[PDB]
Amino acid sequence: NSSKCYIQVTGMTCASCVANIERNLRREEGIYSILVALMAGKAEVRYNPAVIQPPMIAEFIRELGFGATVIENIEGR
Ligand SMILES: [Cu+2]
Repeated sequence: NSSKCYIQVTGMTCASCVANIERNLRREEGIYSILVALMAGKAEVRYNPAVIQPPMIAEFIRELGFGATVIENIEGR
């Protein structure tokens, strides 16, 4: 079933961006949860990688939004 990946957006607390991004994503294209975690300062989309593609789901966010660095991992303290 649908898995997730993390994505760092170049300007999380721009604001509005994220409302738009919910509107972009929850439309369609293999998503079964949107990213957002602007509260921390990042994105975590839950999707299927077959329809859209892991590069593609990140990459798309560049052209309409902002620099979207993909992170198929999470670690820190
Ligand atoms: Cu913005």
